[PDB]
Amino acid sequence: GSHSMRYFYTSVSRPGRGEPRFIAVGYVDDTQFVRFDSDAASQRMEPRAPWIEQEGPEYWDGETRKVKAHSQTHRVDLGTLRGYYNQSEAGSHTVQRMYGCDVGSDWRFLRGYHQYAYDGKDYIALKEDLRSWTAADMAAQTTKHKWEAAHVAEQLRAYLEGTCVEWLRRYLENGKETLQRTDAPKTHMTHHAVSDHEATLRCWALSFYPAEITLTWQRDGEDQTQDTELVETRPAGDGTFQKWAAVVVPSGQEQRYTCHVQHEGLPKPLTLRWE
Amino acid sequence: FLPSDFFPSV
Amino acid sequence: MIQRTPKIQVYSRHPAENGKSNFLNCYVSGFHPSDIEVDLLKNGERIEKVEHSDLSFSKDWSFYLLYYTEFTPTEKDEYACRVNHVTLSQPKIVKWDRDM
Repeated sequence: GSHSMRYFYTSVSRPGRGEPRFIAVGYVDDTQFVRFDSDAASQRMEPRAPWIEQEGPEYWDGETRKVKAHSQTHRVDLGTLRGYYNQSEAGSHTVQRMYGCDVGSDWRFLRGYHQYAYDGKDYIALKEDLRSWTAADMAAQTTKHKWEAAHVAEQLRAYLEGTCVEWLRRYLENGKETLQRTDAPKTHMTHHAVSDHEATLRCWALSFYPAEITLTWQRDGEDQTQDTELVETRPAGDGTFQKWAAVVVPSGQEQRYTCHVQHEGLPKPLTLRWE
Repeated sequence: FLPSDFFPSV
Repeated sequence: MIQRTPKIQVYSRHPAENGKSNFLNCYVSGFHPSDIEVDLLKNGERIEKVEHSDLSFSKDWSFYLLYYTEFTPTEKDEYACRVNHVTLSQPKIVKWDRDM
């Protein structure tokens, strides 16, 4: 299928004492594979998936150097953003950066992205074409003009369409046994007698990967949205994901209702029915 | 694999 | 800044069976800023050896973390996740329900 590599950076200023917190995590699809945390002891990019441990010392040295360099750019950003917004040095603020690339089921480049936020709001992002910037406000516009002058977009576009894609493919090959494995949901339905006259049917999807899934209820073959609840997809903690969807039904009428499960690991959608 | 240190500050 | 209050789910890794070792999760998501306190409770008391995932965030910039520990469910013992965040005036406690 389609695949992605993404990095997520979070930098939070510590006005009380010392340097900002900086945490970087890297993902291939829904699998975290590296982390760097400024507060940790190693001061190294660390592995978080077994297949990345295939890489040797030059890789780890190189990733550590780059991620520490990015962390210093973010440290300078916090200061600069405080000035832009005329903010006091007393308060903590947050910067986030997310970037990466998608390839299609043929592993060709599809799309790249680089976005940057300040205090939880859009600040500046590359547009879909990777050739220009969107700036949310006049502070971000100042940045935009700076980065236009530096011709940042051109170097970033080269990374996203080039390096990012090549290394994604490398990882997908090296981690093939899990990264290219689809884990269809293990599904079952439970039944919770809610009162004398109503029952709740809960359709579970467990231990799936990747995280994308659709759970839908129908009654008599049509979509049921009334009296349903659908929880946010959540990590199991072993690398797989969980979700459920529930509907409240009149007791005795459970058979009209069907839960429909769509997932990349399923040859065709599953249908579950309480009988 | 990270991009090199070409991100400028804002 | 944004302030967005956390969403909390408390659940087990595996279908819970009394007497069988398992993992108790508290997934906190949709929050901003990232500073957050999360404890897992057994019978109202803080469980000491609790780990958590590396801080990350969704497309909409809101953060998410998983806090987890090994546990063995029991008919009697109550488990819960307790969360504090700037958005909350007091800690929010959500009880573990094995059916959710």
